[PDB]
Amino acid sequence: PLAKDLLHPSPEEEKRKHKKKRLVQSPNSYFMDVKCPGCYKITTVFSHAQTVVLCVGCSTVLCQPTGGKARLTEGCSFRRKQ
Amino acid sequence: GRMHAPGKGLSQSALPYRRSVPTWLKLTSDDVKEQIYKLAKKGLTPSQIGVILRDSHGVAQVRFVTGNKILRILKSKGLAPDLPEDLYHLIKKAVAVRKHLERNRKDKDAKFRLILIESRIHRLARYYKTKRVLPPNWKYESSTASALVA
Amino acid sequence: MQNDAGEFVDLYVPRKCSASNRIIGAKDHASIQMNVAEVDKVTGRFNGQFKTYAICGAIRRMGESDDSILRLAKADGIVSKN
Amino acid sequence: VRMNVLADALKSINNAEKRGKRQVLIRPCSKVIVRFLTVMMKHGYIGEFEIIDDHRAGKIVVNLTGRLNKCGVISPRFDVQLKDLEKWQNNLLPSRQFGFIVLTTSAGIMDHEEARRKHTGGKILGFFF
Amino acid sequence: SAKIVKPNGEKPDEFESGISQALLELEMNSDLKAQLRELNITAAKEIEVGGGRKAIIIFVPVPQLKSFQKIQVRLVRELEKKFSGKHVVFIAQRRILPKPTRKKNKQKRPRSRTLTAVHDAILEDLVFPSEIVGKRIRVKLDGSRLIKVHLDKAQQNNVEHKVETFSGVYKKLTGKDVNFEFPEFQ
Repeated sequence: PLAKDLLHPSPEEEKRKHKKKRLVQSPNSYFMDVKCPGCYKITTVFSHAQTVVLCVGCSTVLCQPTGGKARLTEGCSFRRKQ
Repeated sequence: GRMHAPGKGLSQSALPYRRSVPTWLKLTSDDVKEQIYKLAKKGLTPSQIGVILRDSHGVAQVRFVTGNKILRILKSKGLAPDLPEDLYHLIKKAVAVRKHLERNRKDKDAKFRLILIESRIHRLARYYKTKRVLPPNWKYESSTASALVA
Repeated sequence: MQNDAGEFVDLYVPRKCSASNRIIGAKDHASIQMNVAEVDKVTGRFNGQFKTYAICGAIRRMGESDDSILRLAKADGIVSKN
Repeated sequence: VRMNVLADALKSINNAEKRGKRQVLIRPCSKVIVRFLTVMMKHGYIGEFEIIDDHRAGKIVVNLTGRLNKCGVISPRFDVQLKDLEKWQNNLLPSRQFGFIVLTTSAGIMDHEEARRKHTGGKILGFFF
Repeated sequence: SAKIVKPNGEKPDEFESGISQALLELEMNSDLKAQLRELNITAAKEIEVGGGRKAIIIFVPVPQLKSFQKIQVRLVRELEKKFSGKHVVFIAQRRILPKPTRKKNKQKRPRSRTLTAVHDAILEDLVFPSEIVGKRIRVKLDGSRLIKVHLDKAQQNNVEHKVETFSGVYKKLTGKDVNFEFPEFQ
């Protein structure tokens, strides 16, 4: 592999590296919209969340913090934004 | 690598390229400042201000929204703490090891770690006394350290 | 080798590898020079001429002459063009 | 604990040209190492290089041409006077016909042949041949 | 054509005979009211790109550049309607301060207003509605460097033809040539 064009990598090779060590670094996180079942309030909870996020009015539990990426509590409506 | 352990861990946050606020955060610099002004008065510290408005408000970084740091808008009208936050937690952690080490004299593992914790205080205490955060006559005394923690 | 008088004072000029640009020595007996007979367009047969490419033995022993001689077939219009 | 970044940059180029590679990646960039590379690109040892501008310290990808023998560094930035320069030449150049000790003068990062066209002794920064 | 929308720090007034009038006139765009009454521009240049393809530029006061961002596409469409054959951009007057040296009590030059941070800040408001997702400054084997700017392709659909007039205005204002690319999403 003497001639890997290491300034224009494929996005397949770019995806499956670390979030450091890339040609230009970028995070694996995102922000996600969560419809809790029973309200208008879309919450804008972070993907790798760390706190127990609660809803404003329908104040049941929304997500659970775990190892890397937050286990959502209820099977609830959901979309990745931006 | 890791200072007082033989670790070479590569695990730290990785900010994106685009510094601008995304097109969905309809939340101005005025509102995120006054939210921080509220919940810093609820016993919080700037390392745990930005974690909850990342997780429950979508603010990826305050310095991309207000153009300012969280400890810096706290100090901007005086309601930042006296000790720095990273100095506070090492002094609190040193008190807990030293209270452990009284009842357990034969715990030589805790005796070894206590001089490594106490060194990281004084290596970081000498930093803030040259950046004029701390008074020059500030000294870490273990006998009065239990009053620096609440 | 072009003295100040402007003359060739040199026994010969050595070849150099078309992969790694380094000199093939006088007794590097793993260095190949091989021909690729190109074909004319309309009838697809051997037209008489060819192209030569020299691969030095140090880059041939390392195991990427096939990566090499494809890549300098890539630059020279023989391969696929995709 | 990267005490010198010119030393690390030039070591990585030197490992890859003897490996046979056509491109390197120089992970921290500085203006001392882009003016180092635009002394050997102009003399013709490397080719097109891109600076990959990021918001922390940038990266550099260099196209290795193959004409490079060794691109070492003198890591204590010794000071060289123009009386002292000729004995730095015959210690760490292979010949007098080719190769350059590149050294930082008050008027810019130069050659040794360019530096004595002017009269501007400096600090020896590295060498390449 | 009036002393309202164009003030200066200084006197001179050449080539604003309709240019300040052009945004004095217009009626019922979105945010008609908070633009025509209190905001203002500083200067204007008429420079050339390509062949006979001029591009009038707006020099902007810095504190209300942020107040020009949310109206910019709905002022380009009216100003290129009126000034047809012509492109419209918004650049701040950012005022380089010189690097001190060996050669009274000047407190230190803020790095927000140094030449490197200005000549970068001139980019992302020149290419305003499509931001910058990368930069690949490349030197062309001859000492001459070249800035390759990657735009977003989240807002490609207003910038397809402006890339040669962006490069022309950025070469006159700064002194260094560029080119733009539209790379795939990551």
